[PDB]
Amino acid sequence: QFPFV
Amino acid sequence: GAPATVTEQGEDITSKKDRGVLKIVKRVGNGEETPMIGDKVYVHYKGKLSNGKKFDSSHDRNEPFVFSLGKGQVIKAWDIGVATMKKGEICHLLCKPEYAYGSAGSLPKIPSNATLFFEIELLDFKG
Repeated sequence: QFPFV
Repeated sequence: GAPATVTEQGEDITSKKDRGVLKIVKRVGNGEETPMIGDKVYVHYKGKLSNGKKFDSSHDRNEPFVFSLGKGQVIKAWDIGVATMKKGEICHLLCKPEYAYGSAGSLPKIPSNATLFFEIELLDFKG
């Protein structure tokens, strides 16, 4: 899951 | 275009000085204050891959992206780059994979070993 990690 | 320009003409904003994150200020923001660690930050962004594909945009979703600064909730380049911004600033960032998704990538739009371009607007920050 962009924008996460 | 913009990704070439920030590659060739951007400023290294890393602590390591390894050119992993380059920045150009496109619209100067308000005053002098930048957010602090743990602040809630609100950004609009657009991201392009090195092959020209626009892989994501908050503008297209009609809502900003919100995260807590400096907590590793986002790619390292964003923690680094948003921490340099003033409210109301628009910048361009060029992110080497070490400061993004590295050899893993991010399914489904980001390949392994991807250099990424972003345009980021810092809309607001609050503790």
